[PDB]
Amino acid sequence: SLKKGPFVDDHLMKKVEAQQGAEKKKVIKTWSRRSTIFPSFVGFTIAVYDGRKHVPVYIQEDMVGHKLGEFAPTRTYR
Amino acid sequence: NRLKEKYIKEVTPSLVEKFNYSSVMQTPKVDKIVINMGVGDAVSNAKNLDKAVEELALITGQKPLITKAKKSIAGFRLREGMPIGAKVTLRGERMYEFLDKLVTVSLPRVRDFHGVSKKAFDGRGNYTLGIKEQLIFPEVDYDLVDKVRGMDIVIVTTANTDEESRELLAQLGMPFQ
Amino acid sequence: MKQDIHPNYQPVVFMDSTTGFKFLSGSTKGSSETVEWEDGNTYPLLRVEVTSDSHPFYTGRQKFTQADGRVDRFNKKYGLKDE
Amino acid sequence: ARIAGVDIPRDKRVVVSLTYIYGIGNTTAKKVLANVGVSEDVRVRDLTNEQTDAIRAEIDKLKVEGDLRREVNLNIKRLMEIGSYRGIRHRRGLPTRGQNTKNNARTRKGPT
RNA sequence: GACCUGGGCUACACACGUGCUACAAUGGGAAGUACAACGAGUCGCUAGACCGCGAGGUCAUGCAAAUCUCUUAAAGCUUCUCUCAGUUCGGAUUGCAGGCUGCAACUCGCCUGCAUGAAGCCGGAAUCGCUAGUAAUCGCGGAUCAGCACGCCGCGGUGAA
Repeated sequence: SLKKGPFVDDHLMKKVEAQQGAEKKKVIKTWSRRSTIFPSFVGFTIAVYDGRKHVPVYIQEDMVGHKLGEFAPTRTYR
Repeated sequence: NRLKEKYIKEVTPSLVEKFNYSSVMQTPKVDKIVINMGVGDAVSNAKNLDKAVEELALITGQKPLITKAKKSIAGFRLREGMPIGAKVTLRGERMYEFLDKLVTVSLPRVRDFHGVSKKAFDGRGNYTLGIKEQLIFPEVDYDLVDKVRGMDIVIVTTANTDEESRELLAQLGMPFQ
Repeated sequence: MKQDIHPNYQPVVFMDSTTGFKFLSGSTKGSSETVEWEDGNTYPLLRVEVTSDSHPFYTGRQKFTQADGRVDRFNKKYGLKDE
Repeated sequence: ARIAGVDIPRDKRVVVSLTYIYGIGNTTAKKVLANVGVSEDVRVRDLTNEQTDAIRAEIDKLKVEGDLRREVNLNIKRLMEIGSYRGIRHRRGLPTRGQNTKNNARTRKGPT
């Protein structure tokens, strides 16, 4: 319930932008907690940070609604 | 059907163009399609082939066989005479209608969309282009299929070298990457 | 064809959700709607969602306002808020 | 068999017997009985063929299906097969807001 | 020793202690209809009005207090209802849609609506509290607090063997 639209920080935007007409980069080091996904963020490759490790994951177009917090499982049950 | 018409119209004189054949008999045709549900788990419980044959009977226009063993392997618990897999050959015009289904429907319904891998060489005109899933065909029932195994396809031509088979499959759809 | 022990087949004409290719054969069946003379006089009901042109391996890059349900499920509610 | 889907039984009145299918809570039932102009009728279902066909066609205006079960399955199939972290714990039945369970498995599996 | 970001104390193959809700007919569901006490209030409680299925949204009037609000209390009373079932009992679990404070509800807040509906028909051995406004049942207020209570502290209704 975030009735006034999505929420993505502006200190997430500042790594690269010129990968819009070219083949994208591989390094996206971040914190990857607060920001959700809205369709301008499709098909990148982000090192999602889980408190210890910026774990790399790339994007499908239907991995689209939830935040960057599904893909930082901080439990380590193995 | 479509694909004999393409051979008669466009495929053969373009072959005589791109390789300078001195006679029409030199042109390479297509012969077989071999399909192999390699189960390997009917030895554990025999009701695994009992639905592989059910799926192949829908996919093809035939029934498959049941393959023998010819060996006796200790690791997979094998002896002679063991039901393992199931061939389906294809000849005639059901070659071309099944290839029409392959070009149109099937090959664009797979995740990680790339079409056809370009390295299946074998030097001598045979592109074994396997299938990972089973849900690809239109005749697949979610209310019947459980396991997520896959198929085999052995395209067999009479072409000598793989430069020829690439041009044939380029003139027969086949979305290479 | 060896007798009685081969499965069912009828040369079913295709359709599509978009533009309707009508050329081919099939094996499975249904309730016949357009028995068509220009093709096999059979079922139409193989009505696949895929043209093999809709995928961007043949036609080109056409997905920006691609507007398909689950696509719009995010991109209409805040998608009106997007654009 | 019976009139829509399967098994609309008698011996109970209309808002009671219609609850028995996968897709009717109670608000759907009262709204569908309001869309025709009918009543409880009575404590045994003794409707007429006009009334049964009307309430048969009005349910068809909804998602009331046996594929509504398949609709739930494709919902959770969308859920569990992206990554998915919610699929790992979806099969272990803990909610997406968390419930922090070390003895609340007896709801689903009964680990005792 | 110190500063900051992100995570964790909220895990779960298990065993024990403490509480809440049921296993329905002295009951559930719908309608109409009365009576308390304590305390709190300035960036705090909201009168009225309009709209919404609702969580609520907007304009706004009183209030630094026997005056304005929290706030018209629930069990209560009268009619219908269901007719003994795993049930119009039960209400966990799960998809979808939301509302609110927070810069931000994935890890990890509360609440609403739709769809779902599991165990559970009074619980062995054993063991606990209580001698009358008590036990048993039912609501209400406060502390800490942006937000969050089945816990704690306090009050009042019906009223036993």
